[PDB]
Amino acid sequence: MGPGTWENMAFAQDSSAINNIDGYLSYTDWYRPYGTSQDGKTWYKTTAMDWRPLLMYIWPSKDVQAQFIKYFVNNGYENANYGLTKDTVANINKDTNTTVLANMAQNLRYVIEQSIAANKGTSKLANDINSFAATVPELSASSELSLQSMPNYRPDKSGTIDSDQVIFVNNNSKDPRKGNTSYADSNYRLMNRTINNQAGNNNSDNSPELLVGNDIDNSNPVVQAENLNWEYFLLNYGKLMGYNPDGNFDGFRVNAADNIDADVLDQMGQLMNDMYHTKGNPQNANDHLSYNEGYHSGAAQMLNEKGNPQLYMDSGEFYTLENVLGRANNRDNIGNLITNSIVNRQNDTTENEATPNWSFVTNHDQRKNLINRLIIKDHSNIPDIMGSAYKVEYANQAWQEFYADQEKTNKQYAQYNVPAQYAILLSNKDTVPQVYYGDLYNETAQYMQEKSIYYDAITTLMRARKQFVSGGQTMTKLNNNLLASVRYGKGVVDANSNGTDKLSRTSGMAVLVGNDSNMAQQSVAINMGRAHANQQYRNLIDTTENGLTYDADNSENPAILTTDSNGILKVTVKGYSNPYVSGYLGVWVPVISGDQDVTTNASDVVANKEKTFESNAALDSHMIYEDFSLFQPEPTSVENHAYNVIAKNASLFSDLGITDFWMAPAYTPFGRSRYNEGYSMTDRYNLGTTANPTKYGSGEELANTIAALHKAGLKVQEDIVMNQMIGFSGQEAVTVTRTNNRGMQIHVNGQTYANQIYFAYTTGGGNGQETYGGKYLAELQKNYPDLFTTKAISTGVAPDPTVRINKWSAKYQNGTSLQNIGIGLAVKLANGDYAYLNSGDNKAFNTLLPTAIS
Ligand SMILES: OC[C@H]1O[C@H](O[C@H]2[C@H](O)[C@@H](O)[C@@H](O[C@H]3[C@H](O)[C@@H](O)[C@@H](O[C@H]4[C@H](O)[C@@H](O)[C@@H](O[C@H]5[C@H](O)[C@@H](O)[C@@H](O)O[C@@H]5CO)O[C@@H]4CO)O[C@@H]3CO)O[C@@H]2CO)[C@H](O)[C@@H](O)[C@@H]1O
Ligand SMILES: OC[C@H]1O[C@H](O[C@H]2[C@H](O)[C@@H](O)[C@@H](O)O[C@@H]2CO)[C@H](O)[C@@H](O)[C@@H]1O
Ligand SMILES: OC[C@H]1O[C@H](O[C@H]2[C@H](O)[C@@H](O)[C@@H](O)O[C@@H]2CO)[C@H](O)[C@@H](O)[C@@H]1O
Ligand SMILES: [Ca+2]
Repeated sequence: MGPGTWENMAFAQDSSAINNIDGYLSYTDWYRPYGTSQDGKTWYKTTAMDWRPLLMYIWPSKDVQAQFIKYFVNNGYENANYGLTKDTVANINKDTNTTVLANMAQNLRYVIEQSIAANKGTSKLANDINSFAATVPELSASSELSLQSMPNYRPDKSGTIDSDQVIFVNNNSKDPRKGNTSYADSNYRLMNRTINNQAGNNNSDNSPELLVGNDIDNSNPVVQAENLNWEYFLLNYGKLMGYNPDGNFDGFRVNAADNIDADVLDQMGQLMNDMYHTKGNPQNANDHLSYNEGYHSGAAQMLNEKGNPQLYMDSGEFYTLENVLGRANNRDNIGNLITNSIVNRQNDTTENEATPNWSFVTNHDQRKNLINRLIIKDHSNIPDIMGSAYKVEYANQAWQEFYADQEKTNKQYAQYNVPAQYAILLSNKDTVPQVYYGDLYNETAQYMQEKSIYYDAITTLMRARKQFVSGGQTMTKLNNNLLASVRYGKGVVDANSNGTDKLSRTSGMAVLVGNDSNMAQQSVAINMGRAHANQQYRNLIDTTENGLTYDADNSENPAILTTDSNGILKVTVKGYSNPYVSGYLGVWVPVISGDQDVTTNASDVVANKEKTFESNAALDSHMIYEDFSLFQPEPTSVENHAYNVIAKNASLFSDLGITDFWMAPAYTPFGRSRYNEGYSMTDRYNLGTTANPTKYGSGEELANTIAALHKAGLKVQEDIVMNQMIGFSGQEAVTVTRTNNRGMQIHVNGQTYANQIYFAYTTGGGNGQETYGGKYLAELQKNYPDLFTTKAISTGVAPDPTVRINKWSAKYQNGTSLQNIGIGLAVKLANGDYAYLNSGDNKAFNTLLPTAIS
């Protein structure tokens, strides 16, 4: 034919002229037409480089077409000679006559082609299309139906929106109005097999499958085998990488243990036991300490019934500390410190009975909640402030406000009684306490450059723990608002015991904590125990009008007090209000010369063939340290890499009694993630390189750091992250439904969507996944065949090592949190049929394209 408008057709019906996502078309994609024109008269053939946005030629509706014309004419594509002025476009809409809309749009292309020629390229055009798309709900985030759009929405301080989710469902339809995404089908996706609902018959926890990101299908047997591969890798990291051969993790902090199929917890425990013979051998289990993150108390029962392959996280203790000591006002009673925990500590004088647990005063999430609460307070007219309207500037402002508030007596945001919270945590029996990096150091400065105001107090408590803390515990109210927590010492079971150990006499501790700042002055009597009669005690910490003292400087008590013939210590006490104490804090330890370590070796405790972790004096001797913050800044040099700073300070951590070092998730971070912290990762096996370090450093430094920590006598755990990945660069056509965090369909302001093709980012994993994914499975099966014959609870089938995951995609994913791309990107014809390009391996339908590009 002669030249004309038919040259709007695609240059060819394949991926060389039409961009596509598994054969589907996107309105925001581009194609190569056969030719183009600036006037309707002369037509030039496209070269292979002359591509054009589909939105110049097709639209999801009349309405959107009218908006496209309106928008472009009002943003630099006005031309009176082609019937396109601000007026004339002024009142066109979906009810404008169809042939005048087509004609306006054809003339607009001529005007756009003049702009392209005038600007020698498509760059301005490309930005004008993106700006336009953002104004159209179905081509942008708002059609995804965020809960943030509800009227009078109150942002959540967590900084994630739980019920902003989509599930990936099966779709092998031949109906072109439904489409087909069968390559993302799964016979698994068993969702919410969490905690006690592992078998699908006990949802008393109601713990959600979905949190944030691309949620991984930990019910898929192939994925379960890949987690074993990943654990094995991390447990042998250094020698598998040819880096420091002693640079191998000893255990795991299990991220989101409440939000993944519980099979993987069983499986991790099984692996650890096969490799290291942990079950029934306290020495081995405790050398490979592992502990599960979670905020659901039902996990205690779950872990006990399983013989405790990991520690339970005692979140109730954390909330009790904050509600009793940490609020400004409406503090719960002091006695709640005794009872409101997974362990009652009123008179705890037995071993191997309590739920093996870890406890904390702060972690990175709790600091985050506080900073976000501040951000939300400071910027209250933005309902999507925790979503896409979040700005790092608001966090910086919040941190400036936080550090200032932390130093005050009358704190508006930061916690009260941080030292007293630690004094309780670090003396408690039947727990592995966890100290937070950000309570020892100003967490937004370069790594370990600035000590926190609480550094002196917490470190004093930490060193004293190693020296003195052991034996039975008794907590008792001295008055309605004041309590004494007493440890009786190594081999001293209870208040009536004489002591069975050479260190019995010179160990034990009394911690006095009150939470009423107006408490009247009074004398109090503390029962140190019958092993501690006529004994000198040092005033380790006492309260003053302005703060704390470590040498009894201007406190109510002297540097030494002495118990009577019954072992009673008499002490003066009162209410104070200063930056360190709102109420009272006092700590007493026996006088010694000089050095003492009450650590109970695991060889000397009762072993139980049915248990892995047991709560006894040997487990109690451990202390965990969380080495990171979410607000930890990017390093400014190799010397400031957290891994190098840590390696340099290895002996310090040992001196403080830390036995188990919790390292940040070390994985390659998604660059555009909010915090660059490692939970939002693109590669599970790349822990950074010299040229491209993570926030924390390179893999080579990590291995050296782990070896340095090992040389100082510590064990090291990795934050392992089975729940999600975030930052895939590969889009996939996936069939989805709008759900809450348990994958149940919901409405949002009366609207919803189900079984829709959505172009989710799902595919990736980096060269790490390509190289290391499933690499160790043949050897795991050779040495430990039981891993791949033990039938999982949730599925009824063993993990499957015959498939290697070299690349992640939707078929291994339960779904994703809303990706902020839009639910209407997928091109549909007038009749509702999905457009489809049959070409290559995309054979679901015959080629069906919009008539505009025929
Ligand atoms: O747009 C393409 C992109 O879409 C998807 O990712 C985006 C998410 O949909 C979106 O929500 C947003 O994600 C943010 C998140 O909103 C924000 O809160 C922050 O997430 C942090 C948590 O704040 C932080 O607490 C931590 O959470 C852990 C927690 O430590 C742990 O103790 C326990 O609670 O489990 C949590 C999960 O392991 O880490 C997360 C992760 O960093 O930051 C997120 C990322 O900035 O933005 C996403 C990216 O654009 C898809 O998933 C992605 O593949 C696509 O590329
Ligand atoms: O005008 C923008 C952009 O167009 C072309 O990009 C094509 C690319 O050639 C295709 O392989 C595929 O990725 O689709 C793209 C459509 O945006 C040009 O090649 C490129 O130089 C130019 O900037
Ligand atoms: O945010 C940029 C970049 O910061 C960090 O890289 C540092 C690097 O560690 C230093 O040695 C030095 O070269 O400066 C770089 C930044 O200017 C992070 O390691 C990296 O993840 C991050 O992308
Ligand atoms: Ca999950």
